[PDB]
Amino acid sequence: PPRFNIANVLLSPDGETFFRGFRSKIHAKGSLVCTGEGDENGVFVVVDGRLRVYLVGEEREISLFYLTSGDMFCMHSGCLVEATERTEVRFADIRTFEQKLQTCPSMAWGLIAILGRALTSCMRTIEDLMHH
Amino acid sequence: PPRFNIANVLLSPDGETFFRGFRSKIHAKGSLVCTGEGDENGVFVVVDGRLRVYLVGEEREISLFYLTSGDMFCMHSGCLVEATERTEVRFADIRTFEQKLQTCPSMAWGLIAILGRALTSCMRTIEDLMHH
Ligand code: HEM
Ligand code: HEM
Repeated sequence: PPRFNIANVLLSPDGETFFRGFRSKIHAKGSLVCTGEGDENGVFVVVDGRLRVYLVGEEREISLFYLTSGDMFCMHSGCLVEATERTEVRFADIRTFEQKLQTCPSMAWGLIAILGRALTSCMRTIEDLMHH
Repeated sequence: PPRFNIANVLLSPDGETFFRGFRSKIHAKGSLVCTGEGDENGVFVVVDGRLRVYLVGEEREISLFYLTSGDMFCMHSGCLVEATERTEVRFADIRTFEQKLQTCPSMAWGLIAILGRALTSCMRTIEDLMHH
């Protein structure tokens, strides 16, 4: 998918309200936003800071990609998410987020972009796990 | 991401024409739909049939997931696609797809959906490839 700048949405009259009322949470460096389990469910967006999305297995970590400011992710991918800096997120449950999306579909490309990014990573990862 | 039913859109007045003008092509069981080094850019949607998506290196094919009636995909994922049965597709180029998307945002959910499954499939592939 194309790149996506979240600001073309937030600066626009359709977008500016998108996160109104989303709760705010701060994540200490080193802290786990998500474990591959029952964190809960919900979507969040990185306000500032930086998070690492990775997998394990054989007790070994594979980095997939990083989530910096403006990036959207969820609590249910089954990936691990840990803060590498103190980072702030806005969050809401799946349902509120769905609502907002249908009222401002242009903001759906951000979701498209983050899946594209996480997809290309995994694929490149897979190529590399084979070249040995 | 949420599951997507393309009929919801195609039956909507909003989206009934979405594939107007797309061209039709028939691939016979066994034929390659995508290479890596083909360098043609485009989107297609499966009308009927079944395609397999996989990657290759070191002469080891690895299957990721499959595409069936209603699923969308592209010619630039670097992924390799072969028809496991007689499969009819509709296609156009990225530009034309974009336009149709601008005009009918609800259809982007099918993009979110296919990127979505691709993601989950590649992850287990990784989870798998490691207990190995
Ligand atoms: C329909 C299913 C699609 C899939 C599975 C997909 C997947 C991908 C992947 C894996 C890449 C990584 C490029 C690489 O391997 O080097 C990519 C790049 C790209 N794709 Fe898509 N894509 C899809 C649809 C689209 C659409 C609809 C558009 C445009 C409207 C698009 C435009 C682009 C662009 C511009 C890039 C390069 C992004 C960059 O600058 O890094 N793709 N896509
Ligand atoms: C924002 C980035 C997101 C990513 C990377 C993502 C990824 C995933 C993954 C990997 C799964 C399967 C988990 C498993 O392996 O069991 C899943 C399931 C699911 N997610 Fe998401 N998701 C995202 C956002 C969303 C959003 C915005 C919604 C809104 C409805 C949503 C709703 C669902 C639903 C309903 C399922 C299970 C239903 C099905 O079988 O497709 N997710 N998602």
